[PDB]
Amino acid sequence: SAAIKDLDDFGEEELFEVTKEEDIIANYASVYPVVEVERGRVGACTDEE
Amino acid sequence: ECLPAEGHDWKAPTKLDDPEAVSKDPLLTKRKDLRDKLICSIDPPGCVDINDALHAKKLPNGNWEVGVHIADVTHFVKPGTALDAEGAARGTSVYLVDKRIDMLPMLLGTDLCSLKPYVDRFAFSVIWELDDSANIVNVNFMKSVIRSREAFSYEQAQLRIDDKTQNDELTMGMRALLKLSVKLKQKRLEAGALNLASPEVKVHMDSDPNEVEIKKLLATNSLVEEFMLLANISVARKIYDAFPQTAMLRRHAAPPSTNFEILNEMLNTRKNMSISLESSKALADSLDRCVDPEDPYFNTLVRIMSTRCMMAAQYFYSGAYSYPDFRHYGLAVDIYTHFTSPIRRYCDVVAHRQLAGAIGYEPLSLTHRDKNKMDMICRNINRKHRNAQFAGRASIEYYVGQVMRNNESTETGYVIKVFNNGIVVLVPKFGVEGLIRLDNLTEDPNSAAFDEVEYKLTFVPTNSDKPRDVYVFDKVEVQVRSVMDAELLLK
Amino acid sequence: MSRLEIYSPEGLRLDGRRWNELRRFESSINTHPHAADGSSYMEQGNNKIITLVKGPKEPRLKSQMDTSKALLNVSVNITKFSKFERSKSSHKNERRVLEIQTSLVRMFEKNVMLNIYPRTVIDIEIHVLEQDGGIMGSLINGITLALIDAGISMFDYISGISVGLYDTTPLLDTNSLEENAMSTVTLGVVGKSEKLSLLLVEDKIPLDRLENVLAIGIAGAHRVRDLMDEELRKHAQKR
Amino acid sequence: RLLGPAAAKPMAFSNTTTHSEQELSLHTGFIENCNGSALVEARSLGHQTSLITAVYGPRSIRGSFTSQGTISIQLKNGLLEKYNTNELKEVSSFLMGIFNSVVNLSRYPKSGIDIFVYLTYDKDLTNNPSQISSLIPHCITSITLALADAGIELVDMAGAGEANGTVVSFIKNGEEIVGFWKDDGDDEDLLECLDRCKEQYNRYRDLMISCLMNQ
Amino acid sequence: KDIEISASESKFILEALRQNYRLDGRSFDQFRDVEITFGKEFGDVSVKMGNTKVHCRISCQIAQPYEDRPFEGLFVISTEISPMAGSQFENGNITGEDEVLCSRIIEKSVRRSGALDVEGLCIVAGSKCWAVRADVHFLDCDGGFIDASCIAVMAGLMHFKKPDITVHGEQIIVHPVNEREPVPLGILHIPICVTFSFFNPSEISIIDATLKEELLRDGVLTVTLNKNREVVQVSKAGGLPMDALTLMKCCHEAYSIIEKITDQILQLLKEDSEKRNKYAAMLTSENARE
Amino acid sequence: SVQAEIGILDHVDGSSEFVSQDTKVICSVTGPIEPKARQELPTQLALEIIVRPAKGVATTREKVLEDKLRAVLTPLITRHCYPRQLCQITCQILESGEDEAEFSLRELSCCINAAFLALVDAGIALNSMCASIPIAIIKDTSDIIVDPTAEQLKISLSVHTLALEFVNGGKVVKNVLLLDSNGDFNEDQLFSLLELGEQKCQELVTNIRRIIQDNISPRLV
RNA sequence: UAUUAUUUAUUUUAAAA
RNA sequence: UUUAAAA
Repeated sequence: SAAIKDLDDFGEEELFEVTKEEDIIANYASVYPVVEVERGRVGACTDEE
Repeated sequence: ECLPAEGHDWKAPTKLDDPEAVSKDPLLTKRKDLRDKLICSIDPPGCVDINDALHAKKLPNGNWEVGVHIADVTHFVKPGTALDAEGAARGTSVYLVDKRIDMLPMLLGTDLCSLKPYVDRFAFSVIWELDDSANIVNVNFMKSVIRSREAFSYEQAQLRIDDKTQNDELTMGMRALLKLSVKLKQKRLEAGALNLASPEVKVHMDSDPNEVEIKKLLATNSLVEEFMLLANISVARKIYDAFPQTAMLRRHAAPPSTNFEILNEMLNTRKNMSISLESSKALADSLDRCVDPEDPYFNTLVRIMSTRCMMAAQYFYSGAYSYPDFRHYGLAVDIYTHFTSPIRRYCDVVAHRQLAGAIGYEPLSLTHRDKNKMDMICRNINRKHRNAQFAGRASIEYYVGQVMRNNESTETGYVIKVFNNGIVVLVPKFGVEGLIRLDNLTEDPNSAAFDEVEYKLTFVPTNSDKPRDVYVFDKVEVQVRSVMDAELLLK
Repeated sequence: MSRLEIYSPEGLRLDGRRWNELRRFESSINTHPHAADGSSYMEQGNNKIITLVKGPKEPRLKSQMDTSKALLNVSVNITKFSKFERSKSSHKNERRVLEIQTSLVRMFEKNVMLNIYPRTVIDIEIHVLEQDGGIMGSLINGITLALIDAGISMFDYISGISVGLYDTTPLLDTNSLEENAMSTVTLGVVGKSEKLSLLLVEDKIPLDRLENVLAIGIAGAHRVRDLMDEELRKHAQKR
Repeated sequence: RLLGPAAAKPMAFSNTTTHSEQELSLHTGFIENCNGSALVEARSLGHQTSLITAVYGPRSIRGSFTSQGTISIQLKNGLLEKYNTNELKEVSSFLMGIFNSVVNLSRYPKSGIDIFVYLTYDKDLTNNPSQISSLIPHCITSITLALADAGIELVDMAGAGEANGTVVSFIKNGEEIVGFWKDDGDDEDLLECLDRCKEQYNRYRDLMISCLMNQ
Repeated sequence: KDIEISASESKFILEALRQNYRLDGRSFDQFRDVEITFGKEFGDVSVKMGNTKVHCRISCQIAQPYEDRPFEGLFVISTEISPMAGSQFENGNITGEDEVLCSRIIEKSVRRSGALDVEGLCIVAGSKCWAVRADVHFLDCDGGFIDASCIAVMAGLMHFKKPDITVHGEQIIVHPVNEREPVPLGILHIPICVTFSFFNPSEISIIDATLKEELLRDGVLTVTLNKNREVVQVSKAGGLPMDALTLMKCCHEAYSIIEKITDQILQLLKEDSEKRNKYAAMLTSENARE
Repeated sequence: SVQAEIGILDHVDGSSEFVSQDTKVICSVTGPIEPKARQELPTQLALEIIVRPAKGVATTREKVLEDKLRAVLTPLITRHCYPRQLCQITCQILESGEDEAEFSLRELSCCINAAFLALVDAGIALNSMCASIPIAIIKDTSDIIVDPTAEQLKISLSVHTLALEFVNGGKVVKNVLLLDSNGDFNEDQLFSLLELGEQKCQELVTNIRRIIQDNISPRLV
């Protein structure tokens, strides 16, 4: 919890609410996929993967 | 982007009914043009942040029209903005020796909000009506426009009042404020108010520091003080009448007998005196009867030592305490708040917004009706209040320490507490405390003896063969030496 | 160990030596006759280094063939057990090895007559079994002695020595504890001359103090050349 | 992105919160990228195994002048029961030592054969706590299927079986051994290991020809 | 895929050196005129000295300290070279000799030699610390790669600012850069690299060789000093063998260069600070009394 | 308004620098040069597209940025008149001008404009001209905006990158090279911004034509 | 068939008449 | 966990 609410200060909290800009996509997460297209080759990850 | 775009060019409108003026500020119609009042300012010499300004005019029916005028800071510092948040976090302005930390930018505190003379300035006026006994007949609160005629200092105001070749309307108004302040202070001391002393000194700069100067008091210092007290009392009653759940007030708890326990044991078994604890008036009257015939300063010493035994004043909102808990022990008033300093203190900023809601000037912000937010605000400004006091006492104590090593001399002082291996000496010349360890006090600390009941420490002084007994409340003489490879000794 | 005296007023260091005394220097030649053309087991103090020279030989692939000189490849293998704590392989630790290997190749490619051996390659395989400070200087001594064993023609000796500067006192052949407490300079002196083929300063040293450190550095390196030279005399006369 | 946050830890399941016959299924020819495909599945007791094998060959090696062919077998983890990469390559070298004695190498000069085995699912349903020995026989049968589907000459069929960590691969109806693998196990036992694996080898030797002659 | 130097071009440049002539018109001890340009965000610096152009980019993030030093912050640097600075560079060649040596020298100068205050980068000992990263982009290669890169990194670190942190008991809150203004890093001393190029027809040494002079070079020496008369780092390996007298002459000549370059970075930072703080005279909180 | 320069780098055939809002991209082009064995094309020109981030190493994010930038420049180059040759197009992102962890359209759009200008400075045979702009729509008031700021991206429902192909004096839109859209939108919003984008790219090439002409004309005779 | 050869050249004896 | 006033 790295929120300024835990400082228990009204001044710093009001300054945070005024200066904070909206970030719509910040409230969403995503998956970390690992693609493995078997094409009969060896080596590192293909540009396709 | 919160400050006014005009900057230094911001001016108060000459016609409050101007259509262009009211189009930008619709609340201008609810403002009382008081620029015909001969208002003056009394602040320390070389002051750029003027919060208060007084005026006095004799009504035709024998009474006086006394009115204090406070900077209309809440006209520029609006809630919900970064300017309000920056001032709420700072809580107050810290006043060190060399530097000074402001709560608000200098555009407001020095130019636009400060009640500068010869310029039209917005203000929050509190108009009274006093008789020949300094009794309030009726009080009225209003936002106004003023133009200060003069901006005297304390020394300049004391001269013009005592001057005999000036008898204009403004000068005669300053005569009435002096005769009304002594009558307000008279009934306050009879109500049980205290009279404590504070070692408040200020050093001068060009190196940089050279010497320390004790600040003398003037009759004008009490002139402004009694009306600043009267202004806060009237506003406290007003803002509590309108918002009894979230009124920004200040209280002072009664001191427990535990605080004055050790102090009375010292005065009884060394000076044969005591301090009454029945009521606040009994405590104040006992300090007046607590004086030494040989040391006129000893009376002020007891008043200083009893100040450390006093409870700490507290900011609070009215919804968290019953009305009998609003009592202020030190001022002996039923209810009190801070209002006459919105440039310095943030508590006064909340008082201005609440006072503007009682008059109907503008609706009170919802944040000042929230018990949760008001409780947090009160804790913060309380913490920032003590920190601002501890910062000033430490800056005066450090910058006077540079005067100890860079200016060797001998100064007289009084001891305030004795230990088994050290003495604490208070010096009125500098208003600071000094610890003298036993190792730096004698050549043989093993042959010393400490008597806890009589508060004395017997030791063989350095460069001396006769033992000296040092009791508490002794008028000793200390020196200053530089042993580094700053220090105070005992002459 | 613990809090120690680096250079006592009695002129004694933490390991007993003095300001101009080297660690014990035990070198060996022809230690791997059936695995390389040149072998040198370098034991300088607690440092234990195995240097193997394989060449000059035909390159495995013609992609690394020079028609006018030989190619010099130096491979430094720092074992996991060279220190007290068994170090785990770090991605950052690989960069420091490449800098050492390149500094060694550029150092000996100028002193080894590569023109005499055209269309060939000279592989230098190094294994550090234990390190205790001054490892860079000891790596140089192992390469010089291993190249001589392989009969590779060189212009002169290349002596490696490490010098530390503590306050105002320079110290020869710094060990691990001394490197952790002072600045260290490694030198590559060519033979009995005062010419440097390598100069690595990896810590801050005052400019007015660097002149004297180099003088005592090239001097102590001449002593290292003598210790290496004498080992070749004894190994040649007894065989 | 990939890998994800470094501060995250994998899920931990606690063991204290709430509480003859070896089935086989064979298929071949279903990957268009390679020449010969295979899919073997086996589910006995609380251990289910399902792996896929693909054969890409023979591939003409440019500039090569070898007399016989070169076999390249590579095991690759799938999605469940991940083994360490060192042990996978150990089984790969063991498998290459088997098919180099089975695949007609002299019939492929200047060319190589690349094998790809994907341990896509190795389920294990034991109640409460080398595990790779139970998959070596299933991998040998999968490669022989994909090698036969790829038109590659194989001197006789090759199969194997497990006998408490003991894996033995037979040839010529069990007349000659082509591979030996044994982890953990006990002592003295050897005659019963070669017997239990040989009967399991004949069970796989004819079942591979079943799906290879149909479809 | 390499640069071809004709025999006549090699002979002309060397003979010109024997006659105290450089094609660009500088002296043998003359450093190229450096030009520092700052971007919008903090830690964005572009260095131009001659036709050589390099661009640096500083960043930081919370990271785990080394268990050997739980009270120090980390410092990362990458000096990969793209084909943009010249088609002789292969993209993805991270282990090249130029890339490794450039990173190691700036790493020793900044991190090891105490130029960056790594102890000030400590948030929570043994758990939380700042990992200041320096990305170097080789835009145009006309020699002096590590010399320009060291000026870019040192200018970026002094221009970079990290988010603010408040200590509240056992809690630690990172203020967003939109609320509170970021805090600058701690820069003890300013190391500047100077590379010497040696030739032999009695040897000739030139300061900050161009790309053409760099290819005809017989030996290279890199020194790193600060205005405090301290030798931050020295790197010399192979080439023409030199003695202590020639080195000390290189160090004394380099000190005259690094001292002037140091004053320029300090001046160009002051000018950039005032450009982006126009209304800073009104926002001052700590002010003098009267 | 956008800023752009040409011929800034020395040791390459053609260079450029494109700036939009706060996004800065320096691109360099070298070709035709000798290709590698794994790069040569028997009949046409081979391209080597490289984009490098402003911070950190090149991740998989820049790999899809290369693949999109490649799909735009490939039909824009007359590859067949350079058989068995190579062209190295390298884009260096100086400042991202956007949140790298969330958006990458402002950098893709600038790399397209920087690569096209660098291809002009290099002298590669181009079939036509090109312009690229970023497009976004705001959540509260679903308004289409062209070249959105970094703050507007964090308050947008969908982001778009439009790359067009211009012929004949920069008036005829020959084709739509790239239209990359991510977020929330329907068929009506697509053609609404596509029509709006076609006239904002149309004034971009008109300004790009002026930029490159002010630089190439003093060079020639 | 080394006074022979390697084509984006792995040749490492091209000298004499 | 130093009363009050002006800074």
